[PDB]
Amino acid sequence: RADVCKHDHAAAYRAHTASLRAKIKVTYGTVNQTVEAYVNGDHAVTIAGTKFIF
Amino acid sequence: STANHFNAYKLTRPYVAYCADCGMGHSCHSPAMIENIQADATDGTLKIQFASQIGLTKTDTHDHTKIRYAEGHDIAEAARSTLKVHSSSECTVTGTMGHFILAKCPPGERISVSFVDSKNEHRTCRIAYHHEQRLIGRERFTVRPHHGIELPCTTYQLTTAETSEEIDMHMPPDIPDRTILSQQSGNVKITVNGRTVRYSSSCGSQAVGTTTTDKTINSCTVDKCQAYVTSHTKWQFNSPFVPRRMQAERKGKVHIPFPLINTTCRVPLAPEALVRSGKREATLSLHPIHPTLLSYRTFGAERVFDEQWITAQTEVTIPVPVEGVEYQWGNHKPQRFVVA
Amino acid sequence: STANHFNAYKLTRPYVAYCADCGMGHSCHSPAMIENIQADATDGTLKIQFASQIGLTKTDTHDHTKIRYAEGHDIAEAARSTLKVHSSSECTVTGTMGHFILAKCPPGERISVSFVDSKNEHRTCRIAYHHEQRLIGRERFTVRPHHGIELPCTTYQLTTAETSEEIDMHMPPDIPDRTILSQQSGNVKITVNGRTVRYSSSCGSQAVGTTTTDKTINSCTVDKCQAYVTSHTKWQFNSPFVPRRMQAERKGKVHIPFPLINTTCRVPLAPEALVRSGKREATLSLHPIHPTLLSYRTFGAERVFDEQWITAQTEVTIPVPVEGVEYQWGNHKPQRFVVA
Repeated sequence: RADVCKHDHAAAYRAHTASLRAKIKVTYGTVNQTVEAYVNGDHAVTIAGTKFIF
Repeated sequence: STANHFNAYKLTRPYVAYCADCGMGHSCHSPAMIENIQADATDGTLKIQFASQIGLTKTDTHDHTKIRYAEGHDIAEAARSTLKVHSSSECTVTGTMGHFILAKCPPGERISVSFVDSKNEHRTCRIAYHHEQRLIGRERFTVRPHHGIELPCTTYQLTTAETSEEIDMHMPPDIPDRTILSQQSGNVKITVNGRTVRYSSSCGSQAVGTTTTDKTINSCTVDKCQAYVTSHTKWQFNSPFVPRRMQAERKGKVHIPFPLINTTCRVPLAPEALVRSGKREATLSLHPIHPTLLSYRTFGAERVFDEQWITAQTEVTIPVPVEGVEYQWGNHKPQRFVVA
Repeated sequence: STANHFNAYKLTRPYVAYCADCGMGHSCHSPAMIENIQADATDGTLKIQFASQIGLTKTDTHDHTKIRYAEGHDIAEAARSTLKVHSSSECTVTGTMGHFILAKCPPGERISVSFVDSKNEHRTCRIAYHHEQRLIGRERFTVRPHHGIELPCTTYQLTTAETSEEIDMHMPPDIPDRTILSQQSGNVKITVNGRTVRYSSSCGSQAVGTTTTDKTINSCTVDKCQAYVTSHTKWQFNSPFVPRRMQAERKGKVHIPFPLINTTCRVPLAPEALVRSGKREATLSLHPIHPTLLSYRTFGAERVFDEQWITAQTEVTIPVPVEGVEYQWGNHKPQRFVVA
């Protein structure tokens, strides 16, 4: 192997399934915050009076 | 390694080698054989293996008056400015460590390496080495000064080492010759020698013996004197031309100095832009620079998007869909727009 | 001449040269003229014709140190280290004898001879020559080093001469001028000096009479007088600056140094190929080396004999018919296959 292989390699990642992660600024009425969740449907964005599910 | 480099210099004495192209027609046992051209860097400073001791000391003194290498007598010693990297011209010497010399050279496919401090009219060799400046970004030049470039760069290490990885030098061998001793066919003279000379005759116990001891030899061969090559407290790296006169394969380690670190890069930004915005399509009129790999990639659907090394003062119709383009016409953020 | 080269040197004295290419716009009678170049070489040593006695001492000694040359007075010589050849860079000095000097220059637009002892940091000139090495072989690189192949190449002779080709060491010359005399306004005064002296006055003995010494002529106006300098007992060939209005057309003997012999060349063999054989068609994938020609030629009554600049990592479908083909791509014997 080359000595710069640990210095620099090349990645060949076979693909698995992926997950889109999002962040919604919410003006939840007079609340105005930001929530950032993995968007798979299991995370509950515990808003102030909010249980959002993106 | 490279820290207290006298020990790595002082394990083995340096050794010379029979290069093939060494001065316009010759292959000879120079101390300026390029052992290899090690250029593992985005920064583009070649760390080429010198045939002599890279910063070799004649007493193991790592001082710039002593660039000691393989001579006939053990030190091919010279002035440490006496080297010359000839890529297309005098490439800048950046440092000498162990058995390798690191430095920046001019652009090219063939690099010569010379030493003249005791060097044989500037004893030099010339190998091929495709030193082409494959720099990052669209731009194509070596000019930092208008500070716009902040990119990653694979920089060669500029300091001496501590230990990064050992090239193995040990086991002082020989490689085949015919010219060791002297004799008139029953009157043999064997003296002290600059290499470890085995004592060979055509008959009798003369076959070997790497001593520098005086002896008369009878009852043997007139050309049959095999003054052999060997070593004692020496050894080359791998012996590329370099005959392998060892019985067992072994050596000690040495670090090629300046292990490369992740450095920065100052690549120049290009001229800015022209955006003629008509109907459904934009025209990017750019003036020339040093030449730039400009990319107009349409963001949206199945991506109609192109990119080309543009190299003039020209204009390109970046198609302006409802999705929009990504006009990286140079080294900025490539941000496109909507229809209007 | 070549062996006692001092004989051919001592026959004819060296000359000065009215070279127009002499230092970035000016050009005059410098010693850095170049009479012609010698390109009989697959190896390509430019055999420049030097105006001086480059390779002869100023005392007519065989002085490899003394790079002799000509001023107005005969010995305008320096050390031989002052000779420099710059084509696109400092080319390899090859050999010097008197007026002949061969050497291996790089690629370049004009070869530049430079004498630097009095010619202030290489007083010299750059004559326009296309120094392009037309390399033989299917490949095209300047690589001796690995054992690739031997090729027959007509190389220049690199030894000392005896005689092969007579340079006309003759033509005792003339030249133009205006300045050979002196005179204090009615006393025309000539001295011993470096011009073979004719007088040309409005009238008098500095209008006819010998010029190798001091002569005073009373009652001489300064616009009348003029000292003339011709050549004698030797000369350069046809006087390329050299306005040779000498009346006696006559030649002498000189030998060109090292006429060419059939030498060799270390031909670079490339990586071979990758075969993929289809339905009556073949696809040879070539990985790239330093750039060469690859020629696909059919087997039979005329198959599609085409060449190609093999200059990248690519693939070519040499269509191997039932009659077959010949796949010449590099330095191999080009025998292609048949349908299978």
